[PDB]
Amino acid sequence: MKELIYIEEPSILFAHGQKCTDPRDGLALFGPLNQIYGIKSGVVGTQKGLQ
Amino acid sequence: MKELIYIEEPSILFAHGQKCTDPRDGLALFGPLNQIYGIKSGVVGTQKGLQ
Repeated sequence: MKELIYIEEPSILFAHGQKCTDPRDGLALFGPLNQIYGIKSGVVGTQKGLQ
Repeated sequence: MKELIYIEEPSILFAHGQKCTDPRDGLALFGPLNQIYGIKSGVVGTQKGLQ
């Protein structure tokens, strides 16, 4: 009669040195660890794809 | 005896469509045409270069 072994969910870090588990929830609450200044995007394709 | 003509200093465009003759003054009054989001600076050098 073997017994299964459970391991607790790992803790990942987030902004301001705080730890959460869900990435979406931690991002929506705290956000990324490193904050970029902002990036400009580029698109190649048809006018319909652009709009 | 012959005359010599003068050309006025041209005006370079700036923010909001305004223009000025001096680039530094036009920047200080209006600013650049395209406002970037900022850039991450990269430095290669000594720690004395760092400070």
